[PDB]
Amino acid sequence: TGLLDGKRILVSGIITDSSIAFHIARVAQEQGAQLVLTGFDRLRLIQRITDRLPAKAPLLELDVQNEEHLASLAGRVTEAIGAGNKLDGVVHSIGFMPQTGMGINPFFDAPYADVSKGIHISAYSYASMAKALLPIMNPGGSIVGMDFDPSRAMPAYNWMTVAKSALESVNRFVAREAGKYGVRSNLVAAGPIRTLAMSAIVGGALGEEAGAQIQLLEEGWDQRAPIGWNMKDATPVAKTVCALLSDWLPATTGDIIYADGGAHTQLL
Amino acid sequence: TGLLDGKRILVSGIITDSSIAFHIARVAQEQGAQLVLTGFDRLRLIQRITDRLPAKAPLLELDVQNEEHLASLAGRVTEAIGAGNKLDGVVHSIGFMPQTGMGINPFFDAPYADVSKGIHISAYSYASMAKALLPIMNPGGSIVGMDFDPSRAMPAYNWMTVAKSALESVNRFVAREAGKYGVRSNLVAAGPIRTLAMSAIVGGALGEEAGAQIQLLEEGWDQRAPIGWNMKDATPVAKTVCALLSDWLPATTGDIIYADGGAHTQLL
Amino acid sequence: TGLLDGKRILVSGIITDSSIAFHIARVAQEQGAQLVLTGFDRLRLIQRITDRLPAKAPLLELDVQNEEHLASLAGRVTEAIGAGNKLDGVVHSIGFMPQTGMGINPFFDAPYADVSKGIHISAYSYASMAKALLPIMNPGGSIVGMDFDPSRAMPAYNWMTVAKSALESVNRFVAREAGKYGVRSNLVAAGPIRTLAMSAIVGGALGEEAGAQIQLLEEGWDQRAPIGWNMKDATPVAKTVCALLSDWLPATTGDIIYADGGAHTQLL
Amino acid sequence: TGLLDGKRILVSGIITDSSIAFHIARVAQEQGAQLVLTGFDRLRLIQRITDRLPAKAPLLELDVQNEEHLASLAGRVTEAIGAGNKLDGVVHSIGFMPQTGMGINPFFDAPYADVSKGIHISAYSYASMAKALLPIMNPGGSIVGMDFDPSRAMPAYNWMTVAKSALESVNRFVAREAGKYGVRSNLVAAGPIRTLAMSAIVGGALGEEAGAQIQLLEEGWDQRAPIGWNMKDATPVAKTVCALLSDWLPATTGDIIYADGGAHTQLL
Ligand SMILES: NC(=O)c1ccc[n+]([C@@H]2O[C@H](COP(=O)([O-])OP(=O)(O)OC[C@H]3O[C@@H](n4cnc5c(N)ncnc54)[C@H](O)[C@@H]3O)[C@@H](O)[C@H]2O)c1
Ligand SMILES: NC(=O)c1ccc[n+]([C@@H]2O[C@H](COP(=O)([O-])OP(=O)(O)OC[C@H]3O[C@@H](n4cnc5c(N)ncnc54)[C@H](O)[C@@H]3O)[C@@H](O)[C@H]2O)c1
Ligand SMILES: NC(=O)c1ccc[n+]([C@@H]2O[C@H](COP(=O)([O-])OP(=O)(O)OC[C@H]3O[C@@H](n4cnc5c(N)ncnc54)[C@H](O)[C@@H]3O)[C@@H](O)[C@H]2O)c1
Ligand SMILES: NC(=O)c1ccc[n+]([C@@H]2O[C@H](COP(=O)([O-])OP(=O)(O)OC[C@H]3O[C@@H](n4cnc5c(N)ncnc54)[C@H](O)[C@@H]3O)[C@@H](O)[C@H]2O)c1
Ligand SMILES: O=C(c1ccc2[nH]ccc2c1)N1CCN(C2c3ccccc3-c3ccccc32)CC1
Ligand SMILES: O=C(c1ccc2[nH]ccc2c1)N1CCN(C2c3ccccc3-c3ccccc32)CC1
Ligand SMILES: O=C(c1ccc2[nH]ccc2c1)N1CCN(C2c3ccccc3-c3ccccc32)CC1
Ligand SMILES: O=C(c1ccc2[nH]ccc2c1)N1CCN(C2c3ccccc3-c3ccccc32)CC1
Repeated sequence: TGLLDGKRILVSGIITDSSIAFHIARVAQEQGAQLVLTGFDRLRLIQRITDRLPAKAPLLELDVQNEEHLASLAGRVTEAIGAGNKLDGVVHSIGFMPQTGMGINPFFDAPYADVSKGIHISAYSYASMAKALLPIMNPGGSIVGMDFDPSRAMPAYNWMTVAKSALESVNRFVAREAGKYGVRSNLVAAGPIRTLAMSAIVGGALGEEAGAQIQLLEEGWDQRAPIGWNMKDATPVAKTVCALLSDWLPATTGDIIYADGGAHTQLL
Repeated sequence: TGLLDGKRILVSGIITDSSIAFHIARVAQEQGAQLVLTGFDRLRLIQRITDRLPAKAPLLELDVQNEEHLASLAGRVTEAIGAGNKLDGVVHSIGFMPQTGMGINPFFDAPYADVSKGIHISAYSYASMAKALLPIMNPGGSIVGMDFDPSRAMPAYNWMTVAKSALESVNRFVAREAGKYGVRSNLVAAGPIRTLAMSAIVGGALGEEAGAQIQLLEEGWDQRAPIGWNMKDATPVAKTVCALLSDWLPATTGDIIYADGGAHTQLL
Repeated sequence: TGLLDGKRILVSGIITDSSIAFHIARVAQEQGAQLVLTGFDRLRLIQRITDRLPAKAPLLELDVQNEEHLASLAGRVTEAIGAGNKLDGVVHSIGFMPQTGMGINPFFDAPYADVSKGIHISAYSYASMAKALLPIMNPGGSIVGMDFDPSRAMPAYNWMTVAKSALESVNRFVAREAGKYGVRSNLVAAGPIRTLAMSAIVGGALGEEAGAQIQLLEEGWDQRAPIGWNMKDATPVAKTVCALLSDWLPATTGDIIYADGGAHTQLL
Repeated sequence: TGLLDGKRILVSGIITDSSIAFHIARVAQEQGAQLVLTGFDRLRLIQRITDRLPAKAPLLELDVQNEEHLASLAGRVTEAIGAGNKLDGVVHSIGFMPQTGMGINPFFDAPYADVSKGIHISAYSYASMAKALLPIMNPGGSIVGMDFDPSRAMPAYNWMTVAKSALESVNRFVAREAGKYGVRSNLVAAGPIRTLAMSAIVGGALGEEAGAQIQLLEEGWDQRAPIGWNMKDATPVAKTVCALLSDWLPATTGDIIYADGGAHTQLL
C-alpha cells in the first residue's frame, strides 16, 4: 500500500519540523516507505524533531564535510536496514552558504574560503554522497536533490546561486555514473518556502533596504505561477520528491523537475 | 489500488495498438482510472484496437481540424462521463506532418499549406482541445501533451521540429489559461519510440540514405542515455504520463518533463 | 572605410522612419555598405521614408506571401546590384499577427486562419526568403532576422509569441542549409522598442485593463537590464545587427544574439 | 582604421603562442587597440612569447589566487596605461583544473581540494578581476570570459565542466555589478581549439581509450557545425572576442555568445 510501498529510502537535511526534508520524510512514511535519516551536529535536537514523524527510523550522523563519515555510511546504513537489504532511494536536501555570500553582503565581497565552503556542502557533497550510497542501491532506484533555479541572476542569492548552478551540472555527471548501477539522479527546483532559516528575516533580520527585495521576490512567484504558490507549505514540493523516488519516472534522469507552480515559465 | 484510482481521463491519439496513446491508455486503466477515448476518422476501425484494452471505455469522434467537433466535444464527454461529473485529465497524443515537410523532402521545399496543416494539427489543436475541455475539468486536474525535443535542428524531422517548438510555446500559454481553473498543463518530451508508422522507415522505405540517417539518431540515443533507452517499449513513457496525471506533481505547469532516458542532458 | 565597407546588403521590413529595419539600413549605410530595400504594399509611401536615408538604394517590392515575388527576387536583385555581383547580407525584419492573436483578444479566441497568417509571415517567410536569396550570396555571408524572446509566456503577446518560438526553430534549420553556401543565419532578440505600430496604443488604444499590463512589462525591462534600456531608440539593436552582418562573428550561426541590455539574464 | 582603434584593453591568459589569449591579443592589436597583458608565474618566459606580437605591450604579473596581486592590480594598470586613463575592456582567458578532476580520472574520484582550486581559478577569478578592474574602466567598456558549453555532461571534461557552469552563473552577477558603471560582462563559448596543452591528448598521452573519446567529440563537432569547425584556428574565436570588445554589441550583458560554428544548435 502506498506510492513508495516497500522501498527503503534515505532522507537527509532535516534540522527542524519546518525544513523541506522533514516533510519529504513525513510524506515518504505516509506512503509506506521505510526510512533512514542522517543529521548534522545537533543530533540531540534533530532527534526530538524526528520523534514527531508518523513512524520510527534510525538516525545516523552525517557531516558531508567529514570524508570519514562518508567512508562509513554504506556500512552503517547496512546496519540500519539490515544485511540482505539495499537502498531504493537517496534524498539530498543539504545547503550551506555563509551570510558573507548570500543575504545583504555584496557579491564581490564574499571571500573564496566562504564560497568554497558553501559549494563543498551545496554542490560537491551531492557527488560524494552518491559515491557513498550508490554501491548499496538496487537497480531501478532514484537519488534526488533540492535546487533553486540558478538560470538567471537575482538579488541576495548571490553565491548560493553559483553553488546551485554548479549542483545541476554535477547532477548531470552523477547520473552517467549512477546510470551504471541503474539508478536515476535528478534535482527538484522548488519555489521559495518560508522555512526557519528565513523565519527570522521575516521581521527584518536583514533590514528594510533588502528585507523588502526578497519580499517582492516571493510575491512575484505566486504572481507569476499559473496555479499559485503558497510558500508556507512544503507538501507540494515533497509530493514531487516522492514522485521521483517512485517507479513512475524511470526514463527521466540527470534532469531538473520544477516544482514551482510554473513560475519559471512565465515572465509577468 | 491505483495511481489514478477514481480519475476520469480523456485519451486521444489512438489509431493502432502500437501508438503511444494506446500504452498511455493501457497503463492508465491498469491503475484504476476511468477513461474516454477520441478517434479521428476510420472510427469503426479503432474500436478493434481499443477492444484489446483492459477495460471498455466509450469512444467519441474528434477530428481536431473540425470546429464542429470541438464545439460538441464537452457535451459529448458528459453524455459519457455523467451529468455534473468532470474530467481529471486530458491527454493530447496527436501529431501530423505531410511527408513534404518531414522525412526525405528538402527543408526549403515544403509548401506552406503542408506546414500550416502540420502545425494546425500538431500545435494549435492543443489549445483547441484545452479550450473545449477546460470548462468541464476538475481543479487539480491536468492536461498533457507529447513532445519531441526541438531545441536543436536535425535531419529529416524538419518542419515537424518547428511544429513542436510552437507546441512547447503554445503549452506555456495554455497553463496560464488553465490556472484560472486550477488545472495543470504539461508536455512529455518522449524519446524515440518505434511506432508502427515509424518502424517502416528503418525497414528501407525511406531509402538507403535517410534510412541510415534515422538509425544514427536512434542508435546514438541509447548511447547518450545513462539508463539506456529501449526504442520499442512505450511503457517508460506511458508511466511518465500517468504520473503527470496524478496528484504527485501538483506544483508544475507550463513545463516539459523528459522521459528520454536522460538523453538530452548528455553531449556524448 | 566602415564596418560593412564594400558589402552589398538586403534590408527589408521598412515601413516608417521609426521601424527598426529603417535604423538598421541607416547604420548599414553609415558604415559604408550598399543597400537594396524591399517593401510591402504602400511602396509609394515607403519610397518617401527611404528618401531620408543617407544614400539612395533601389527599392523592390516584396510581399512574403506572394510565391511569385519570391520566384523573381534573385533576378530583380541581380538587376539592382548588377551582373557579376552577389549579396553579402540579408536582413529579415518582418512581422505580422492579426489583433485577434495579439493585443487584448484572449489566447483561446484566435482562429487558426489568423494565426496561420501570422506564422506564414513571421516564421515561414524566413525560410522562403532564405530560399530565394541564398543562391546569390557569397560564402562568408550573414542572413539575420528579428526576434523577441519567446522562452516564457507573457500577457498579450499570445500568438505572436508562438510564431516567434517557431522562428527560432526555423532559424536553426535554415542554418544547416545556409551553411552549405557558407552563409550564417542568426536571429537578434531585441527588447521592446516604442515603434509606430505601438505608438498608437501608447495613449490607451487597447484600454486600461491591458494598456497598463504591457506598460509594467516594458518598465520591468529597464528595471531588469544591468545596462538599462531605452525603448525609444533602436540604434543599439541596429548596431548589433550590423555586427552580425560583418565578419567578426563568423563562427556563430543558427543562434540567437540578445540585444536587450541583459534583461533576459536577470529575474528581478 | 581598426575595430578597437583607441581602446585600451587588458588581456590575460597568455602562456604560449598557441593559447587563445595570444590570438585574441593579436587580432586585437592588428585592429589598433592599446593593450596590457598579465602573466602568472614564469613571467620572464612569456615575454619571449608576447614579443612575437604586432606591438609592444607592457606585461604585469597576475596570479588570480593571490589576493596581494588583485589588490595591486588597478594601481599597476594605471602605472602602465596613464594617469586618469582607463581600460575599455578586460579579457579573462584563465582556466585550470588538476588532472584529478579532468581527463582520465573517474568523476567521483576527484578530491575536493583539487576541485576547489579549479573553481577558484576558473570561476571565482572572474569576479575577482572584475572587482579589481571595474573602478578603472570606461562606461560602455566591456569584460569577457572564455567558456565551453557545460549544458551537458561529457566524458573527461568532468569537474572542469562543473567549473564552467559556475562561470556562466558567476558571469550573470558580474554584469549586475558592472551595470552600475555602464560596463558589459559576457562570455564566449568557444568551440574546441587544439591548443598546446591539448594537442598532446590526441597524441596518445591520454592512452588509447580516452585518446579516442576526445577525438570523437572533436571529429563530431565539425560534423554538427553547419559552417564547419577548424579545431586548430583560433581566429574565428579571437575575432568574436574583439567584436564583444567593440561598441557594436552595446546592448548585451550577462550573456553567452557561441563562437562554435553553430555546433550547439544541432543534435546531429
Ligand atoms: N527554501 C527554499 O525555498 C528552497 C527551495 C529549493 C531548494 N532548497 C534547498 O533545499 C535544501 C534544504 O532546504 P531547507 O529549506 O529545508 O533548509 P534547511 O535549513 O531546513 O536544511 C538544510 C540542511 O542542510 C544540512 N546541512 C548543512 N550543513 C551540512 C553539512 N556539513 N553536512 C550535512 N548536512 C548539512 C542541515 O541538517 C540543514 O538543516 C537546501 O540544499 C536548499 O538550498 C530550498
Ligand atoms: N513515436 C515517437 O517516437 C514519438 C516521440 C515523441 C513524441 N511523439 C508524439 O506522440 C504522439 C503520438 O505519436 P505516435 O507515434 O504514437 O503516432 P500515432 O500516428 O500513432 O498517433 C498520432 C495520432 O494523431 C491523430 N490524428 C491525426 N490527425 C488528426 C486529426 N485531425 N484530429 C484528431 N486526431 C488526429 C491520429 O488518431 C493518429 O494516429 C504525437 O503527438 C507525436 O508527435 C511520438
Ligand atoms: N518592437 C519590438 O520591440 C521588437 C523587438 C524584437 C523584434 N521585433 C520584430 O522586428 C520586426 C520588425 O519590427 P518593427 O518594430 O520595426 O515593426 P514594423 O511594424 O515597423 O515592421 C514590420 C514590417 O513587416 C513587414 N511586413 C508585414 N507583412 C508583410 C508581408 N506580407 N510581406 C512582406 N513584408 C511584410 C512591413 O513592411 C512592416 O512594416 C518584426 O518581425 C517584429 O516582431 C520587434
Ligand atoms: N582550448 C580550447 O579549446 C578552449 C575551449 C573553450 C574555452 N577555453 C577557455 O579559454 C581560456 C584559455 O584556454 P587555453 O586553451 O588557450 O589554455 P591556456 O593553458 O593556454 O590558458 C589558460 C591560462 O590560465 C592562466 N592561469 C593559470 N593559472 C593561473 C593563475 N593562478 N592566475 C592567473 N592566471 C592563471 C595561465 O597564464 C594559462 O596559460 C580558458 O579560460 C579556457 O578554459 C579554451
Ligand atoms: O535555497 C534556499 C535555502 C533555504 C534554507 C537554507 N539553509 C541553508 C541554506 C539555505 C538555502 N532559499 C532560501 C529562501 N529563498 C529566498 C529568496 C526568494 C526569491 C528571491 C531571492 C531570495 C533569497 C535571497 C537570499 C536569501 C534567501 C532568499 C531562496 C531559496
Ligand atoms: O513525432 C513523431 C511523429 C509521430 C507520429 C506522426 N504521425 C505523423 C507524423 C508523425 C511524427 N516522431 C516519429 C518517430 N521519430 C523518428 C526520429 C527519431 C530521431 C531522429 C529523427 C527521427 C525521425 C525523422 C522523420 C520521421 C520520424 C522520425 C521522431 C518522433
Ligand atoms: O515584436 C513586436 C512587434 C513590433 C511591430 C510589429 N508590427 C507588426 C507586428 C509587430 C510585432 N513587439 C511589439 C512591442 N512589444 C510589446 C510588449 C513588451 C513587453 C511585454 C508584452 C508586450 C506586448 C504584447 C502585445 C503587443 C505588443 C507588446 C513586444 C514586441
Ligand atoms: O577548457 C579547456 C581548457 C583550457 C586550458 C586548460 N588549462 C588547464 C585545464 C584547461 C582546460 N578545454 C581544453 C580543450 N577541450 C578538450 C575537449 C573537447 C571536447 C570534448 C572533451 C574535451 C576535453 C577533455 C579533457 C581535456 C581537454 C578537452 C575542452 C576545452
